[PDB]
Amino acid sequence: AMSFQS
Amino acid sequence: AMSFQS
Amino acid sequence: MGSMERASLIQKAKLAEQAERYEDMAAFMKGAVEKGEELSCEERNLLSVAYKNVVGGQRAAWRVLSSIEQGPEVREYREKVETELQGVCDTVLGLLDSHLIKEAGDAESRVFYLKMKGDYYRYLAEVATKKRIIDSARSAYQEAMDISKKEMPPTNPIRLGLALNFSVFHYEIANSPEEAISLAKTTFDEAMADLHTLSEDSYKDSTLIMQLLRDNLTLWT
Amino acid sequence: MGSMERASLIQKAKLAEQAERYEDMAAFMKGAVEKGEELSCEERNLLSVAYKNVVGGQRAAWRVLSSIEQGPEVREYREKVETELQGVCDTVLGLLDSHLIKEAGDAESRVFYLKMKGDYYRYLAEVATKKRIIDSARSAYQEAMDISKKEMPPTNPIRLGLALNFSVFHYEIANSPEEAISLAKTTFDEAMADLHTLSEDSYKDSTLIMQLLRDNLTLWT
Repeated sequence: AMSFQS
Repeated sequence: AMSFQS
Repeated sequence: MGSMERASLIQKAKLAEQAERYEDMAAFMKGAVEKGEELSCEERNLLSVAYKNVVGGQRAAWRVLSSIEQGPEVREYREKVETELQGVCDTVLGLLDSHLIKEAGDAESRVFYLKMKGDYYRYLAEVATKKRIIDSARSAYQEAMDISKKEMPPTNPIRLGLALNFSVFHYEIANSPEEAISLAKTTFDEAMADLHTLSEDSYKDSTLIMQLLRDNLTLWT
Repeated sequence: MGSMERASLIQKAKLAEQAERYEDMAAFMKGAVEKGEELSCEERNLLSVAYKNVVGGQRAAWRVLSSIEQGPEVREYREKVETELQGVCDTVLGLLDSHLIKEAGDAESRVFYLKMKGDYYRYLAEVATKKRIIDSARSAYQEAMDISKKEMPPTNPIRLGLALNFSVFHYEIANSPEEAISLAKTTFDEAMADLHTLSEDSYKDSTLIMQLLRDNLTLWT
């Protein structure tokens, strides 16, 4: 799962 | 130029 | 970083970013925040990028080690990495609490910092062995979600990145995959419906983040 | 690293390698070397890998910064990076000189360390602004070349990696592209002619390195 790739 | 990729 | 000009810290944080020197970038950004002035949008992004990369390498190392863990060396070294990560999360949390969040009045800064607070508590939660930490993550995300929903369009990149991370928190940390999925889907659907209001550049920015929601949903459903 | 068992330092260096934690890997390997015992083949490789990665990130950062360089911040920050790199090179050189090289009696260990000495002086040379440093690189490589040629088959991986780096030194540092090219070509040709003596696994190991000589030659001719 990808989190925000700020 | 590539050096030794140890 | 006490002796360096704020503007110099910011300039050097950007150079460190170009040089992929993220520990330096983070040290410079911590120096900048500790000048006691609010951060601009761009500075907040620098701060986030710097620590995301530092903690990102620690998280990746910790998971390699944790997995190997499944004599005392493997545990010792995982603890060492884990301790360092936690110290990074504590110093981000420290910066938020002293005093970025309390001086963040605009929805832009406040949601950004609250999201970040939830993130760094979520990183703490990933290695915790813990309910209080998870609750601190949830609470920070929830407060950020409430402001963002009241104060930002559904396509705002930070609103989207907040909802994406909160959905990850739900799935990965809170053991609530249904909540994760409902959130990501609702977030994507409301953003979809607001895209028509955007310029091409904002459209590109939002849809880039919506695709992560969509990729997660594809992973989760 | 004084309080940790040698074997524990080695075990943790391998874990740090898996975790891509190369600064830790290097600190652990420095601890190991500083136990005062000779390093095995595998330990020498760990040492090399650890510092190659540390210094590799510093070199890459330094070049990004140097290029930007072409107020004082860019120069300051390039100096900062440069200073840190030089400190890494000095501590590798320190380890070689205290006391890895002097206790290295076999051709295997001695060429490995002398090559490494030439390498870290070459890294120092890349940022020097310098003839003594270049000469220290040349001299260390030359001594390593003389032993390797006397004591190792032309396909030995370290003999090959030594000649490859010495050729890079010639091209990039000594301003002697002809010497670089002659060396790489002669090295490749003599290795080519010795491949028939090898097992499939040694053949794979050597030809993998010969291809770097060939790629350099293609870049240089």
